[PDB]
Amino acid sequence: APVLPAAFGFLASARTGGPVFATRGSHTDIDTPQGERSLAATLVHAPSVAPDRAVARSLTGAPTTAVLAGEIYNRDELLSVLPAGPAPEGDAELVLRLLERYDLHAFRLVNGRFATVVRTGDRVLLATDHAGSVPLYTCVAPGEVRASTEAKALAAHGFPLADARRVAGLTGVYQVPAGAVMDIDLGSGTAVTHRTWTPGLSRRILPEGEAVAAVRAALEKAVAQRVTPGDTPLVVLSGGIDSSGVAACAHRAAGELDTVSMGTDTSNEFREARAVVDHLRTRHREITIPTTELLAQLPYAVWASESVDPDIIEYLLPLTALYRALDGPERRILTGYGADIPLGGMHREDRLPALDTVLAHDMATFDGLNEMSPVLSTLAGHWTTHPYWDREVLDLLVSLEAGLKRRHGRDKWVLRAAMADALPAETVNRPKLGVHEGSGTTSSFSRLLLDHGVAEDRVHEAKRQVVRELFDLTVGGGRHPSEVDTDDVVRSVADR
Ligand SMILES: N=C(N)NCCC[C@H](NCC(=O)OP(=O)(O)OC[C@H]1O[C@@H](n2cnc3c(N)ncnc32)[C@H](O)[C@@H]1O)C(=O)O
Ligand SMILES: [Mg+2]
Ligand SMILES: [Mg+2]
Repeated sequence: APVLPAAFGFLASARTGGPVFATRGSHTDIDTPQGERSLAATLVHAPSVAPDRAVARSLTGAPTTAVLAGEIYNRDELLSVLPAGPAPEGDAELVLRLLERYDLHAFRLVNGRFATVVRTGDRVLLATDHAGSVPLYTCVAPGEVRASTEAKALAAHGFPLADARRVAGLTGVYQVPAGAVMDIDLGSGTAVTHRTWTPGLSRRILPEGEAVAAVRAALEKAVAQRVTPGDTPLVVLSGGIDSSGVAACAHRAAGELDTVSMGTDTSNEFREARAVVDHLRTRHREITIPTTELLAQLPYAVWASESVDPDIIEYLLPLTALYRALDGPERRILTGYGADIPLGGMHREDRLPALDTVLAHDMATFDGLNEMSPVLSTLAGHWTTHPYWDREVLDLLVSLEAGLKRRHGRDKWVLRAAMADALPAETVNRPKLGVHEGSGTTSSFSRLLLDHGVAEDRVHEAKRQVVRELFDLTVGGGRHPSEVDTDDVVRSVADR
């Protein structure tokens, strides 16, 4: 529903001397008071949004300009540490007020879904939220610093930056790691990176009672922060405990709930989803996308996510299509995505030792996948947020000892028990089922391959070659997905 962030993404630059995005929306070039020596930036955002709130300026320290894509959820908290009074008019101004107090350490305090770039004097700051849910890339050269929330905008011509990965194929284009802040001196072109968050490695113990309660309270608040007062949110659900947990909380926070479920002509989860829409009495809508169409949208998913990971792509393909086929006006969409990462729910492990090993490195290897990028939905005009990856909910879920994740013969137990009084028993105890499984994405994507020659002891690697190809063409090539024929790229790869 209405009330989206002041901005979805952006392209900025800071020099001593027309961007094309996947994100759909309006563009607004911000003013440049000191012109040449100011921070130039093109903002991409909803046509019904006033970019203002995403831009803030000041003279504190120096001439300072701040651009912020996304939103912050722990506003009251952040506002409580400041000299109360001149409340900022937005998140960008909020960030600026915080930077004046804690400097770059301010980002250690922010709980949100954002990406920002700030310039003060010849100093340039680049930051992401604890999870890096709003991809942020950069080209740093002595005297020139280009920032963008999409690598495709920076894929034309920087110098190597340490503590930052290079974007596949591109050269001189880096990504700002998750939960980090790059301190950049425009003069020398030097960049220092500070991490402002890192998964916890220790585990805490708690009796079922307290554990189930803390997990519920946290989730409820994570959702409360994400739902806008007034309009009814939209929840994309499966009729999994994850998205059902979220639907339950959102329903309470908004008093009403619109839901939507995706399916293909091979399989779907409409029955599991219906069992939830009926319990909660939500306004439901089932969308079925032909497997052929599903696969035909491969280049769009890779173009929006800017990822080259085959498996993640299979997870996003169904979701991406669903966002694109969504009917009606731009919505504020909540999800239950990510819940499995801190729970190892995608591994189906009954052995605590293996469960901890698995859930752990999973937390240490999510950066760079962009699975939770907002572009997956903003390419269609929809804003998405994921409450399970809220910093507070993530911290807690991650910290729980394996015996609370795998317990009583069930996985993700703690969460299942946390929602047992708001969802039907069949739902709470429904076995884990990937979006890419309950729709036949992974299976279908293996025919189109096998149906082109590639045999067994290859298939996975082949998908990896197709996905990498789509990337080079769209992200690193300037080619719109609609110009890349999936079946063509598949053919050129069905070889070796
Ligand atoms: N980096 C890692 N190591 N982890 C990767 C694994 C990530 C994992 N995502 C894959 C996964 O199995 O999805 P899964 O937990 O099934 O699916 C993800 C989320 O997508 C939405 N969703 C799923 N199926 C549908 C459907 N049919 N219609 C509408 N919305 C739907 C739901 O809101 C749900 O909470 C997850 O944790 O969400
Ligand atoms: Mg899940
Ligand atoms: Mg599922």
